[PDB]
Amino acid sequence: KDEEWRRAQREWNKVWRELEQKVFFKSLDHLGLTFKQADKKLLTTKQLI
DNA sequence: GGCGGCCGCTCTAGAACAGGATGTATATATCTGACACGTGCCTGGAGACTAGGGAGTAATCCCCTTGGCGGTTAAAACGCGGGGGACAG
Repeated sequence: KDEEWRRAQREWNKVWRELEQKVFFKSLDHLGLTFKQADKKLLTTKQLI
C-alpha cells in the first residue's frame, strides 16, 4: 500500500507542479487580475473629473 | 304551588362482524403438441492474400464564442386590491 501510494504521489507530482507553476503567480495577483477592467473603468473622463 | 334543571330511560341508527355466494386459485389425470436434441448436409463466414484509399495526425489560420466591461430602459419582483373560479357540498 505504501509503495503504490508512493508511486501514485510520484506521477501526480509532475502534473501538480506544472499546474501550480501557472496557478500560484496568478493567485498572488489580486488587484492585477481585475486591472484589465478596473483600468478601463477608472481611466475615463468622468472619473478623473 | 309552579317551573327550570338534572338524570335516567327508551328509540334510533352507524358500524364492526359473521355468513352466504360465485368466480376464480390449485391438485391432480391425462392429452398433446410444439421443444429441443440429433443428424445430415451445405452454404456463408473465416484464414489468407492483394491493393488502395480514407482518416489519424500534424500544421495553419482565421474566426467565433467567452469573458468582460457599462447604459439604459424594458421587465422581473414585491405588494395591495379585489374578483371571479376550483372545489366541497
